[PDB]
Amino acid sequence: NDAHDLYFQIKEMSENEKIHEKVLKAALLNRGAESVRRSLKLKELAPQINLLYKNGSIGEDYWKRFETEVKLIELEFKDTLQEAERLQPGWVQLFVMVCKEICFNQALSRRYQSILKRKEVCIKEWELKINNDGRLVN
Amino acid sequence: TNYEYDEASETWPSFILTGLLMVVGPMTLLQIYQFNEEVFKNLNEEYTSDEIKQFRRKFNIIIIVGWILVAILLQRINSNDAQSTSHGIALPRFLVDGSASPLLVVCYVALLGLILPYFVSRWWARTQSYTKKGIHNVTASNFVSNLVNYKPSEIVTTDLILHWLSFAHEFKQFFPDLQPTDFEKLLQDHINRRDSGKLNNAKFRIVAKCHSLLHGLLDIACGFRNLDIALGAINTFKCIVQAVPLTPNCQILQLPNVDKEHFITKTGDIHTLGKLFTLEDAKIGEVLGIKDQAKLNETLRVASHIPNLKIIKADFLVPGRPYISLKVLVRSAKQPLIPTSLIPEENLTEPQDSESQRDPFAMMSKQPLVPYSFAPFFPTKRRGSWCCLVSSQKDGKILQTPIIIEKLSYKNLNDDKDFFDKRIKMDLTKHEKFDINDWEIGTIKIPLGQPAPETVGDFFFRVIVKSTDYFTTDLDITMNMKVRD
Amino acid sequence: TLEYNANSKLITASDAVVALSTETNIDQINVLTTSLIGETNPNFTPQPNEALSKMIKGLFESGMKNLQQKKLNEALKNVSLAIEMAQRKRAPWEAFAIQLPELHFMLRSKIDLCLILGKHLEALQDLDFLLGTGLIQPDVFVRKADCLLKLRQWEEARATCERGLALAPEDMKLRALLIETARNLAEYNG
Amino acid sequence: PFESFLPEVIAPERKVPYNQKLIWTGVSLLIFLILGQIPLYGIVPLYWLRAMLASNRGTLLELGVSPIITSSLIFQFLQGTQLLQIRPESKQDRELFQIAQKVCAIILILGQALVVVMTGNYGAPLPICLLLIFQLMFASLIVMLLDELLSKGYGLGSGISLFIATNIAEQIFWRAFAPTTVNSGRGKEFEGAVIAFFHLLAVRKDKKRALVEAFYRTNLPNMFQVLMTVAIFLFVLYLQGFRYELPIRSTKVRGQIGIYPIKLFYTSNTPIILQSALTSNIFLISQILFQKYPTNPLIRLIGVWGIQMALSGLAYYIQPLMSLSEALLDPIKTIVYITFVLGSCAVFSKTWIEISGTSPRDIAKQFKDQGMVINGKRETSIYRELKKIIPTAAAFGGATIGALSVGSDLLGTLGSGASILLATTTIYGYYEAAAKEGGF
Amino acid sequence: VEFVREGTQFLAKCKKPDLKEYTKIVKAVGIGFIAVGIIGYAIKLIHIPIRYVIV
Amino acid sequence: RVDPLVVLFLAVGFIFSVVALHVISKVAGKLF
Repeated sequence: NDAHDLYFQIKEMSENEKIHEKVLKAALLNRGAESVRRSLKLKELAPQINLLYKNGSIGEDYWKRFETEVKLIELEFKDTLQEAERLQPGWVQLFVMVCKEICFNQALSRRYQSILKRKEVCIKEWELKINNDGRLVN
Repeated sequence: TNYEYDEASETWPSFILTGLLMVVGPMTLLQIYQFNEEVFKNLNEEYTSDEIKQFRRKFNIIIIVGWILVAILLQRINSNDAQSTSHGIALPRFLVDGSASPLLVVCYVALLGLILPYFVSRWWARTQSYTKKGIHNVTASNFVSNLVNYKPSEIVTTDLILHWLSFAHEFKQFFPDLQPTDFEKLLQDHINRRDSGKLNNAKFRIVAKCHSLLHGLLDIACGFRNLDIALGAINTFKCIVQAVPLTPNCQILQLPNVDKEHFITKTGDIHTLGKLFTLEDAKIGEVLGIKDQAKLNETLRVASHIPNLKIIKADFLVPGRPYISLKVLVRSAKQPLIPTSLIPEENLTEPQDSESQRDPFAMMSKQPLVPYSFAPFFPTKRRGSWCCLVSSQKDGKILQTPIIIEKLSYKNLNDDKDFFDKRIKMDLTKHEKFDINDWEIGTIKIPLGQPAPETVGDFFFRVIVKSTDYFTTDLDITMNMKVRD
Repeated sequence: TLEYNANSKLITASDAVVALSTETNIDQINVLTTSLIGETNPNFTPQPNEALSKMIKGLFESGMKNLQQKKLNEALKNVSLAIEMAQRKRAPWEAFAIQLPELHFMLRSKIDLCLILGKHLEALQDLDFLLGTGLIQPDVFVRKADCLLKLRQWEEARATCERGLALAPEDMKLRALLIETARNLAEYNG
Repeated sequence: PFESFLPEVIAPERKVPYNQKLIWTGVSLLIFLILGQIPLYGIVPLYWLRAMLASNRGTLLELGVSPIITSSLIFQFLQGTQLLQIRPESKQDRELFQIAQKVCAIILILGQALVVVMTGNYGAPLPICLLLIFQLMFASLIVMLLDELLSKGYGLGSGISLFIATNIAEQIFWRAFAPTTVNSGRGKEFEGAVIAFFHLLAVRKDKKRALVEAFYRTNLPNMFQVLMTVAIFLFVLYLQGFRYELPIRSTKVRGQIGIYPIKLFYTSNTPIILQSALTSNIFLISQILFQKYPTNPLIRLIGVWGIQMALSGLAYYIQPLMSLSEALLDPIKTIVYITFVLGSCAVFSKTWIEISGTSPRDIAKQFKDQGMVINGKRETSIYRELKKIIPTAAAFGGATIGALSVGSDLLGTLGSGASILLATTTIYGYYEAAAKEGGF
Repeated sequence: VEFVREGTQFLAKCKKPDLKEYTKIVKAVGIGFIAVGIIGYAIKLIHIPIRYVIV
Repeated sequence: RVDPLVVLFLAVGFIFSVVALHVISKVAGKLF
């Protein structure tokens, strides 16, 4: 459940099949967006995890795994930024902002795209009989 | 000093006799010194299937022997015939000097080296692995890892919660060969009231164990301040304990003997208990399609005994820690609506004493327990419950752990006041047998768990009290705090 | 595995069965690549586009003009096409606080038009998305409660009306909606 | 301030439930108790110090808890002199304080072990001596680890108190149900109380003949003393419930009504132990000086030893009463002993409640800091009211403890009032802590 | 003579425990005390014959 | 750093070693 190794796979395929130069930048922007999303999620979720841990209903080793992930994510982000600097000279002061925008933008995009499937679950669970034109025929 | 053991067996009988007397006597003295009507305790065991019965069936002499030993030892004593100090011990001679000498020391080596550390380590591992709630740690880790990366886009249904439950670790120790897919399929065949074919003794086990797992999931979801998952958890618990799929008109399919192929096809407007009771006695049988009086009485007696709630008065209370108070009226699905104005207002008020002000929950702790539920397909026997959870109305998040109340007086349901019916419609409030002082009104106290905000204004709340065993009618109200200072 | 197209420069997975996460990520990478192909500047700036906004507004106004003409059917198609184009041909790295409010404003008009026309489930789903994406106002709860009461769901209707009254208690329509819901529910049981 | 890397037990990150704590306490107690009964390998005084230090000679536990207790007392003294000037605002300072405690305790263990092996009665003649030193070293190290384990949070409370209570209870049961026998002319007579009573009931079978002999037993423990000790145990348990409660209310956060209790045994453990230590040290130094010096004016005046007991001296008056006979013999000695022990216990309770930082002024300052106030009293009178209760309560508790000790020593129970009182106080503290916490 | 008077006043102002809690107190304390003492006695006893056999 | 079961294991091993040394030194004198 990650978008990390896919970028390396695309890089290895580029190393032999002579793909264009923009696909690498695309995959890199995607990896950056995913990293920022995970960073924000963990930052805003830390206090509730800590409360549940102090309450004594989550265990012990999960807290250590979480604390390790906190800094592993930052290390991954730093590696991505270094790769971005390597790919294009003097191209870091724009990368963070472009990533901070694409994160929220594609988040909204997915949230909106989910409705085409979400629409029929209610149909099935409430046993409606809907004809065409979105009207109700009971 | 240096002792010399007893070699003629002259003293150890008295020692053993007094050692036995001191332990026996007080035990004999101790042995010498040594609310809610339930109408389902009979009809539950009558409709449960036979395989479930066989499953649920499948999965002081010390005093007398001590007295006989006392007798034989006393006889052995009475049969016997018998300056510097000479020390002597009471234990016999053969225990330390004969050929059984290394036996004692090797038994001691064993009991000290191989029994104590092994047992202590095993017990410590067992008690350390388990989480405080009562579930394994791998299961809690999986629940949290699944709730973390959970897209808000996917709507929570029953199948999703079943898919989550199929990954529990406690299901693996029971059957180290099976896979989570088999567990999902078993639970699906249970919910759809289908036969597993060969794995019935596994389906019953996992269904019996599902309870604590769902409790843990509910608690964790309430911890993450997420309401949809907790509500879905309560609904899935209902569906599993009652063995019925979640549909619009389910409260009328949970009844003992109804045929779906008749009800769904014929009627389409009867949706819950009240609309059903609106009809007469013969029309009920004609609609349900059972046409059997001896069995119609049973299904009506079950359909007139599942508890519906109703609010009377709800407001804040401000001690050092705020705690909410509720006044509910546990009623059956048959009594018509009684107005709140007829309440004598005596029951609703609380006595103000020092002991009551110290711990107000003491009065709640006095109410009786609830009867055994009506679970024709849940393997074990379950007691009714009521899980109450509170959230905010400005954003829509759970703000505390859910409180699980268990004690409630179901007195208003008994077969004594059967005259008070809805189909009579002649204003039975002005009846000779109507006594407003007989109907008892339970009480529920919910601590707010969070301090009041330091601002001044109105802040709305929302408390829900859902059932956990039936498909009855529950509460969903909005109350606001008027912080004024 | 994954194959790289020759001329279209699109990545497609040649596997037979794949999970959903990989499909979402590959689609996102395709979108990003197709948009970077169009954006020829090496150092792209988060500044939004102009001609795209112009054509979007043109489509929106051409759909809006059907209301004055009392043409209620084609306006829905026009607004839907405008939203679809603004969703597809607007690059993801563009500004957030300019792509969000335009979408919200167009979606509100679409909701009103769809509810007036006679389509209910689509309107309810749109209102739910609009309420979940971070905009809470008493001009939304009324229409959502209306949709629920129209398509015969009572418990959520009462809950929604109560949440709506829990923010602007001085309203005059929410109380009527709450009264109607209470009566209909007393009929639903009694 | 220094750096160190030493073994230590880690504290639990979450609160431990009651059952695990009880089981760990039981297992640690069983291990400590077994450790004290096994003899050394290379092997070929005052009972008061060995009883109060909870140690016995000739076994792996020869040093006992003496190094731990002396290290704790030394660091208490260093904190009392305000020389370490510890600041509660720093936790690293407290960690350094504890690590210094441990590193000086281990050094004292090593020094005491070397001393006792070099001068002890084991003998001057080398690998055997090395092994004999290593045995005591490892044993006392394990005892220190067990104490620190029980103190970190896995145990119900302190460890030294528990070990002392265990030895006291064991001696009390052994003076009652002893299996040993002593054959002195007449025959075998058990060294236990209940055992000998049942034996004389069985073998002799003469009720009026055997009961009168088993009831007095002027030479060996009998049933009368067991009844007296169970009665005084019940009485001491009864006297713990006496407590004064004053009503208090908060001013910072309203709606907070509470009650502050004030017991009678305010500082029960301190005066009895201090008085016992005083008497033991006086007796020891008097014995030493009378053994070294044959006769001197001051030596004869302060104490003369005879049959061994002190007589015709100042050390003679401090000697406790044996029974009613000596009580009726010399009334002046009994009277002076009673008034001396009562005055000493009272002044000890007073000075200890003054030095411990629990004076009415200190508790009034703590109240003013917390903001609590009496329900029916003003603010500027809290200290004046506490002056009228706290010192009187402390003095009265000391006096009644001393009177109970005198009564126990006189009525002839199986154990002195000091030991039984210490055990009861410790167990009562454990029980009240478990109750106020809330658990089975 | 004022000291015993103040002591009597104080004890009259204290709260004596009644039977319903005195019984629980004596139960807990006696149970703990006997549970410690029996362990002490058994461990002191069993180790005599072993100390003879081994040594 | 140190777990409680480790302390228990050390104590038990210590007691067992002392008992074993005693019994071996005794059987050495008994046999020879």
